[PDB]
Amino acid sequence: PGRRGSFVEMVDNLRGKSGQGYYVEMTVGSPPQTLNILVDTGSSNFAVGAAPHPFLHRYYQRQLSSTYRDLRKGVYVPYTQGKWEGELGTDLVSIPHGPNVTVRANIAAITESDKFFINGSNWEGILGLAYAEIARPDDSLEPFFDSLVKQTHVPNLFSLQLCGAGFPLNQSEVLASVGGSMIIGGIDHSLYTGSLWYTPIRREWYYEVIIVRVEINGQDLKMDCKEYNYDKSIVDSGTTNLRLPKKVFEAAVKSIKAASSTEKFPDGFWLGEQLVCWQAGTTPWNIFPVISLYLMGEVTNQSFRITILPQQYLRPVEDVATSQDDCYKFAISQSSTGTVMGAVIMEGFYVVFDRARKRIGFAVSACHVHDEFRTAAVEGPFVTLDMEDCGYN
Ligand SMILES: CCCCNC(=O)[C@@H]1C[C@H]1[C@]12COC[C@H]1CSC(N)=N2
Repeated sequence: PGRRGSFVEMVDNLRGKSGQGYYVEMTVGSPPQTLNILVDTGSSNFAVGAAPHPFLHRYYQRQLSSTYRDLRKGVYVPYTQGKWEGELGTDLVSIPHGPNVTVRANIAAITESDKFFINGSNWEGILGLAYAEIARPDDSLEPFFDSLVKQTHVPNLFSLQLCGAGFPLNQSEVLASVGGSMIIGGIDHSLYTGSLWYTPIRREWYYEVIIVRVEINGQDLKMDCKEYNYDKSIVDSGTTNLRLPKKVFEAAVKSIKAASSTEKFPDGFWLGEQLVCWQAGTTPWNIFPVISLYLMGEVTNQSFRITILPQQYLRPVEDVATSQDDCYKFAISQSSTGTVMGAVIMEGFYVVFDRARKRIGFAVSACHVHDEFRTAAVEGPFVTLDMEDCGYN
């Protein structure tokens, strides 16, 4: 049967890019205040700018909302690279290009921040879509999606199609361009090709999954599979890169260098710091390998694989000079906090966060960037033993 798209109201409701994030329009308060909000599957707080900042064009004004409720509690949120503090409260929240519902949700009103708001990102707050376990200050602060499901008939599922352009966009071009879809409460069949394959959510905190095998151009990286999930593996729309645990990063980079060895790249490129450029149109995609991550399947002793191209893991960037060159950064980098399947990975795939069934679905995205010779893939099944042993305790 031909694929029908059943959620037209929500298709094309995202804007942005992998480097700065993908965001959805939301409203907060009465009367509604419109804000652009980062879609973040790697955290669990709804947190919005609530005071002037050089990089905010607008912010939540609690004093103008008749429905604002003060929870009389502060929150201090330090990250590795950035921090903010704010004040907890609740208010009525809607998503204009979303389900036609309004819910009362927790909001962290951000009053001070450092290196959080990004100059030119276009978003004024973040929607943490992960579970209560990792909410701040503690798990009693109900996340947005939990509130939405509890207060409405919206099914306990959302799905994300993040659409990378495959070339740079400036702030203006991001504003004018569609960057993908967040389908709240369903799966839109127009957004993917081939089959959806599902991996279990190992535990409801992050969206944690288990990787059971890694290949570079079909060659097994051949590490003990626990290494791939040390100390966890998560799916995170709020991280740019594919991040890999240090030892896995070292082994993968060695293999990717060997596969691409017909051209020598400087250390700064492999470290994700320095851009590389080619004359317009001549990017040598074919010298770079595909990367396959095998995920635990839902059936005992079965796995499936997702395969990405260099069109996913090479992130388009503007030249530091003035040129018509096509330039990129290497968007795989090291982690000391486990594997992070970030935006550049998610751009390959339609990703179904099936909370109801405690599983994450992957299918090839209808908007993934590719060439005439190769496409991203989602394929299975494979016979794979002892997959639970790949999980780190
Ligand atoms: C692709 C977007 C790039 C910029 N990302 C952010 O600003 C993320 C909103 C933060 C946080 C909020 O908790 C930690 C912090 C870093 S990792 C994460 N998933 N979320």
